[PDB]
Amino acid sequence: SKLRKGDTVIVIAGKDKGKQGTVQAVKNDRIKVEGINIVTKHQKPNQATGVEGGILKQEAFLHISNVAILNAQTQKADRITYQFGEDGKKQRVYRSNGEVVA
Amino acid sequence: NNARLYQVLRGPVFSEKSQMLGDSLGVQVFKIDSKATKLEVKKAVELMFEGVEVLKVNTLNVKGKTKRFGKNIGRRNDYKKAYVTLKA
Amino acid sequence: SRVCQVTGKRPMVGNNVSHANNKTRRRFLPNLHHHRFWVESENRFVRLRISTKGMRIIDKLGIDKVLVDLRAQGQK
Amino acid sequence: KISELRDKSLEELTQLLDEKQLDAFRIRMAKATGQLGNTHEVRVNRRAIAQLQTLINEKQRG
Amino acid sequence: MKRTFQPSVIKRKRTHGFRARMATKKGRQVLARRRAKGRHRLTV
RNA sequence: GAAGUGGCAAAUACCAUGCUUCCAGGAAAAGCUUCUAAGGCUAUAAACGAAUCGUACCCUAAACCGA
RNA sequence: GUGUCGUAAGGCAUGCUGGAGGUAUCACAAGAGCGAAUGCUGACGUGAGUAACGAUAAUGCGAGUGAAAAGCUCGCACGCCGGAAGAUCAAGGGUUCCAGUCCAACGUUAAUCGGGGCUGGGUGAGUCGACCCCUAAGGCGAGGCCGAAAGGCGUAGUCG
RNA sequence: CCACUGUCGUUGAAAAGCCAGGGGAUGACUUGUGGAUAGGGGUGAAAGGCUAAUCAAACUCGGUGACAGCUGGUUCUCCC
RNA sequence: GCUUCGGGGAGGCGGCAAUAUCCUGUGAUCCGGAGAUUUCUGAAUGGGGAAACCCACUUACCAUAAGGUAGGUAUCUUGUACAAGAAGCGAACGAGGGGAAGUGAAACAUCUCAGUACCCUUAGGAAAAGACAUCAAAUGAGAUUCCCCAAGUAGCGGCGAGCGAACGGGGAGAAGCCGAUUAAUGCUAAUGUAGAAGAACAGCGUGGGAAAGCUGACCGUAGUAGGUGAUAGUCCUGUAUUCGAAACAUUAGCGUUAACAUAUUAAGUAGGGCGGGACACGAGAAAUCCUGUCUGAAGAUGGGGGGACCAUCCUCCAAGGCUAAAUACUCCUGACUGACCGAUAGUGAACCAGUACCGUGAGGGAAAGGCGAAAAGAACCCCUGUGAGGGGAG
Repeated sequence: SKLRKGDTVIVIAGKDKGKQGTVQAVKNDRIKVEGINIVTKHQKPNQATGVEGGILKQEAFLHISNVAILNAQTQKADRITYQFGEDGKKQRVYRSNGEVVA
Repeated sequence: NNARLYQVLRGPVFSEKSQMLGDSLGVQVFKIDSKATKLEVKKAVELMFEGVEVLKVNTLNVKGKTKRFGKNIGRRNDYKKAYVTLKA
Repeated sequence: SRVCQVTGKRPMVGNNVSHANNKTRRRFLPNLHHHRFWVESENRFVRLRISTKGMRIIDKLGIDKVLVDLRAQGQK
Repeated sequence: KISELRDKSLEELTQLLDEKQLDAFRIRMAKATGQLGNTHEVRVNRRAIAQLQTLINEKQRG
Repeated sequence: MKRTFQPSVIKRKRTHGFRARMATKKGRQVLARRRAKGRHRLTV
């Protein structure tokens, strides 16, 4: 839940360790990041729908603990904490530095 | 009441018997509410298709078929259908 | 049932005991009888299914004192 | 949706509920005959009827 | 040859059915026992 | 675009819940017709109705009772 | 599997398989050791490719379809029932009814066929039956009677 | 509706049948539907018959893990 | 699934099980409190009935046709033809009314089993009991209940098999009263029912993948948690720690209200005869308690008990009612645990199980878990009947 759709993350575990990307989908404990963890799907063709078929290369879900949010300044893997702004706003901040943005 | 006649007619029947009856004797076949009487079917049809007059309502209950799926034995809903004759 | 109205005497359980000490379940029944009691204060006879112990109680206490207790206790 | 329904009179809530039941019948006929592409109007209409009956009960109770 | 079952719905529902069970203290104990075991079929 | 009416035979079905006999002496209650008790009805029609449930199919059987 | 070690129960090492756990030592506790109990459960043998394929009313052939036809469809012929092996129900069953489609399993063989799979369809009543009104046997039974309790009986009635 | 004889069948087509014969067939008959009688109880033109393929005491559950001076079985090793 | 009050913050329209149309920062899905709706059957309650159906009567209103909306209509009990209750279901534990046999006695009848199983009635969070007409016999104690002893003792017993105390001691808990009752209502405090934050790891080699190896760091009121592609205090969820409630529940304290109760010292009673039962105690020399039957006092100058009975002495006042705790239990809720099992085990049931199946019925009653880290679940080609099955490819 600490990583949302749209934020850039760094892969810290698995075959695609060290690659960056934008989060496409977050399930309960699994995350999908564009450009990383790409599988080959043998899509069986069908006329009922508009998809042609063939051999496809699509990104697969991986465990959410294998990715970390990417620090926008230090360009390194970082953790996420929360800040209770007295103005009444709960924003994610980076654990290392601590700035509001993402 | 008028809020009961809206729920009487559940949908037209589209089959060869239906099409033949509509072509030849001009009768409408409807799926109707399982608790609906012939008088309510008359009132519902005349209310919801303005400009038509019902001559006769013939109704029947048809039992749902036992259709299995996977490891289960289910069955379809029962339903009631009406044959409605109209003043041509 | 076979219960005295005024005393609550009901069948009691026990044993038939033989000379060889064989024991068989038995009952002891109340000495219940149907009796019409004259009530002066109501100018009427009231018929009660009563034991003889209850009849002696009516002798000693009076029919009114027992009838009021029956009515308080219930069935009347 | 419920915002522009809570400030409606009892009479016009009844009059709108009747129209919604008529619309439910029309949706049923169109879905049975195949003239209902967006197949979520039936769900939304049924939920709106439930809302209208809830509000009618509230306004008839208090 | 003639066999033992020889079915009849009126007889079945009148000797074993829900109302015949409910009409006696011991039939209600039958039903309570069936419910405690959790049977999907209470009565014939 | 045709015919379609005569003879004869003939049920265990119908007349007949009859008739005749016998002793072993042959349901009940309602509908119905009348009479009143306490306290609308009969003819004439005219218009309009008669709800609900079953109805498929097997049934001397491959579908019921016999695994 | 192999080698090796111990009097034995057994130990150790290692090839292959396997793919995520194991356990020295000394104590401690046991659901602690299986060939038998006509033991229990599952699997799989022998018998054996043996008996049988369920009324001895009976089939032949030509076409068609099909991957394939003795069995399906059509045709010709033949045979059987015909107080039924024909027809209408009730009871009971519950979709087995009809069409299209499929043949794995089911059908004691094959199956293109089917009461099999799948997907659609099909049952229309004032007069037929039920419901309904009435009651039989027999139930239940305001009150009532009886009975340790539970209950048993029974009147008016109410069902059947 | 029965069940006298025989053959067959006896891992049956069938947990009582088939075939050829046999008996009653207006009666103390046969049969449909509903109802009543319930276990030391019922019912029995009486065979201890029958009471759901169960009967000199039904079935199910419980007492219950009945008891069994009886039969069976009783599992690693070595030393005295 | 509708409304609302809170929480929460980016996904979501429950599972097999996806697809489609879509919803969602104008805050969805989701979680918690409250409310609305809540078909029919079933105590089923308007009458009936083969449960999920048939048939009604009536009041008010609406419609004008053959109906609709909102109600009322069971029975029994208690109150003045009217109001309030009850009913049925459901674990064990309590109290009560009835009450076996198998078995043991190496047979069997007394006896045992056992006041058990079972049937039946009926409560409460417990119940029952309970304040001396009790024990004791010591220098006396001081209600009831439960535990450890006393003690397998004293006894009972075809003196067999067996059964089996009490006094008193050490403890738990303690309480005595004359309403120690029930049910609402309002304040006060606390709790519960959603939540929030929550530290600290990099490099190198191996490897499909690192959490394991080597080197060097850091947090710790957080280091033996579950996961993550192999074994993680520093990757995630967490943990230590610190914390939130609009609403409703519950617990306690105070106040008020309304229902019931509020004895005044106890006669058909104590005692007795007969027949039984209970007492460890089987009639026994049998006290004591209960009572079916038949009787029947004294009544404080009196009466009960102290194990036949009498005297003396001691003790206590029945025939009015109540009373917390310590004790019993688990259908269940929360937390936590296990030298408990790990798919023939553990529940019968890890899985669509009280199911399939068997039985008229009561009832009996199974089998059946695991691809992979991720479906990346094998596009396409070939043989085949567009089948199965396979071989390539991936």
